[PDB]
Amino acid sequence: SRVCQVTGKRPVTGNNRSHALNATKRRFLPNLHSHRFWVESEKRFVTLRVSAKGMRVIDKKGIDTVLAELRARGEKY
Amino acid sequence: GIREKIKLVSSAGTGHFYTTTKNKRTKPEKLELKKFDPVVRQHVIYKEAK
Amino acid sequence: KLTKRMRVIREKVDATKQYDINEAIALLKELATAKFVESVDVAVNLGIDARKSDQNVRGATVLPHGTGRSVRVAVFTQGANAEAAKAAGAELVGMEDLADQIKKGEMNFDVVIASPDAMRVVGQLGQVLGPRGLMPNPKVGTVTPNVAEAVKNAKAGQVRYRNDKNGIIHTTIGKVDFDADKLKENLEALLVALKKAKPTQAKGVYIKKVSISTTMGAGVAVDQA
Amino acid sequence: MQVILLDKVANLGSLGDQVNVKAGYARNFLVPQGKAVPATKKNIEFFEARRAE
RNA sequence: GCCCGGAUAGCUCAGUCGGUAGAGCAGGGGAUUGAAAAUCCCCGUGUCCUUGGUUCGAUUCCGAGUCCGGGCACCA
RNA sequence: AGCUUGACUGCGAGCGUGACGGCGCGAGCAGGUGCGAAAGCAGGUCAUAGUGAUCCGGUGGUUCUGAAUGGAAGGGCCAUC
RNA sequence: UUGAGCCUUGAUGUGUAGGAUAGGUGGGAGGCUUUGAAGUGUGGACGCCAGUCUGCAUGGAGCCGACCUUGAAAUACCACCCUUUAAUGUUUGAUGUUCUAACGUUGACCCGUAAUCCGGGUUGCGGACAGUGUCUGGUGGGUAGUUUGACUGGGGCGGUC
RNA sequence: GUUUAUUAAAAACACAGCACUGUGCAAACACGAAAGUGGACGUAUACGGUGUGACGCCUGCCCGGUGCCGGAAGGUUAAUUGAUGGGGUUAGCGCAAGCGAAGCUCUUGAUCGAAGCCCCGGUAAACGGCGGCCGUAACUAUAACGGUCCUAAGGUAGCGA
RNA sequence: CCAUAGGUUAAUGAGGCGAACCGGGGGAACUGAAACAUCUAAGUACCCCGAGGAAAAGAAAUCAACCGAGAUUCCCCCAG
Repeated sequence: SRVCQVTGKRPVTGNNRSHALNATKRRFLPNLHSHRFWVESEKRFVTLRVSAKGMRVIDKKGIDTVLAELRARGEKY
Repeated sequence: GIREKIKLVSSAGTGHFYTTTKNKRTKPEKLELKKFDPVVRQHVIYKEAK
Repeated sequence: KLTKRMRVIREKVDATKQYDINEAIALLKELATAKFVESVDVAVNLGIDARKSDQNVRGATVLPHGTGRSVRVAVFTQGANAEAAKAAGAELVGMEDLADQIKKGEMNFDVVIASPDAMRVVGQLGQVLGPRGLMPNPKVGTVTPNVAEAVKNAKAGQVRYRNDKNGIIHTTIGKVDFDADKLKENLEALLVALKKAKPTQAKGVYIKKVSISTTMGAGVAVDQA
Repeated sequence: MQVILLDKVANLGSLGDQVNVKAGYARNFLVPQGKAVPATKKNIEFFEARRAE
């Protein structure tokens, strides 16, 4: 499933509001990108499919801080 | 059509103005006539013409 | 292109700097190294369309300290207006019937003034005054019944300003010998004038760029405001 | 981001300084190898001690 | 509604950073051949769409307007 | 033809015609004007067709309202597109 | 490396009368040259090869202005700028190449594992492209929701409102 | 041969063949939000779409419109970027009319900006078109032929109630 | 190489069913507007996930207006 393994973001439903205001169900597929992150405390390329914003969150907190939140909620990497 | 629509504005400090029409074809000159004004309550000059 | 006498004063001015009316008057006095009392000039790029009658900046202004130069005035009146023109201070006062004589050899003046009831005689053959900015016109303030006053203001230091068909305007505002403060009052006297002569349809910044300069000198950016 | 450098590196060499580098050059080659480190305020003071001491 | 371009002789059109506005088609005639063909040349019936501004001078350059051509904009 | 702007503004007893909406006529009254010496006349044109409801907006005027207060935005009213 | 704006710096303008390849408005009867000028002799260069500018240098101590003309007068000098054009720089963008550390790999190899999947690792080849997400313009009966009036000697056509 | 099982078995459809065109592999295309799979465990003598329909003689004229395949000076142009101008609020200054810094906010919308469209050059075994009015060949008639109608060109062969 | 992936064994728990109510992710049409697309139908029908005995919500960056009230939920007014 196209769901960020960090921010938890996932495809949200919406509507294609055209000029004439014609409702049309759609979706906002998150900008996920399988990136290979390296951990100095494990010496491994932990690949995680996260969105664009999901990566920045890993920059501030830290790849180690993010993974710590994964193993906490059952997330396996 | 053709005969455009104008509006004579009060030459006074008032914002009042009368509406009418004219012949821009052979009457391009600026129209001007003295009419009554409900604001100042006095016949003031009315110019402005398309 | 330029000479040392000119390259020396160029280093006294910052091309990329907008001096103030108070800092320009003092610096200008140092931009006149010529062997004669140079005159102060101020040009500005009016943000108007010179090719539109409803957007022409023309008129006259009286300097608070004159121009610092003699202005031989020549007025052409008729009737009693002849005496009022002479006793006014006019250098030369010729009648309407003797307007041709002036064209012969008696043509020595800086400005010409006339009366409305005498514009039909001077109007013609004005091919010698028109191209020389000496052709009297009710706009430049050189054509009015009170010629006695008009001439007095001119002799006092009144200068006329008219934007060219390009969008630029330049007029004298005195000499360089004048004190700093003195020049300031004169410069501002003109700046406030153009703003008063600004056309109603004029869009955008009326004052795009102002700069002062002498006879044998460079220009200096100055904030009109 | 800012981040501090550990190695020498090219146009930013100093063996220790804060330079505004794009998040692309840092989180991809600099840090993910051993030439830079995110200025989480906890490191700027850490390496700061190395300077004096 | 905004913007660019076009409107030139009777017709189809070329043209200029501001000034005697030309060509082709058609018609009359001429030249040339011994002659009929062809070919070439001469001859023009214009407020350069309309109203202003600058200029000694506007088909030109600028502003407004009309018709027309192209695109976009166009929720009482 | 001369002089000019009544093609003016606030009302209008009463009356005509329509299911209604709406439309039409109206002497006269108050204020302010034009013409004539004056008496008077003028609320467009001899009269009858020359037309576009509402909603949604723009512009000018009016402190009427102003979601805590003082303003403003917006809205309402009059004129108008 | 370069297309365009911007700012200084230098060029730059062949209606006609005419000493002559006059930009328009202004200041302006003198600045300029011994901080070494005209006038000759070359290079570079613009270009309607008409003519002119300039570094160097020879030389060495002048060159000018209403001039009588021109609608409009100075390479006599100096400003605010335009037309045209060139070179630094500045600013906003564009183009292509190189590199590798993301990313792609339905190349090879190893292990999980006597397994054509998959995952990890190694290596090679590409490479910040490709691809994808969001926004946006165009395209779009492939597809979907509907409209396509009423009077009317039945309706349609015509005509009408 | 196939087809409307159950009123049409036919000139319809299919057909080998031929032609145009797309496709360089992770192919085009198709089924799917994705993964994946089919196409093909194939590689241009392949495959998909379209058209025609053994064979024999042959397959003309026309590129304006509508499409497709390219190029391109200039013009217009989205998102985004947010230059100026105007307005609201208010410290202060005004004895009052009024104006009004900084900040904040509302509004107005230069500049940056690729395709696309137009324009230009081709393509008709692409969708289609291949007609009107006159003058003429010295018996009639007709028209080899010559203009025009500006819509692109205006019927070759053969055949023909 | 270390370290992991992986493999084996053991303990515990989970899986399913179920009338309604509840929270959340999905989310029409018919119909009405006497047509019809904005709108309405409706966040209803239905599909799917999870939990309890209630669920959900819940202890103010809420209202009020210069006087105060003081979590949430439910009912009656406010008010068609």
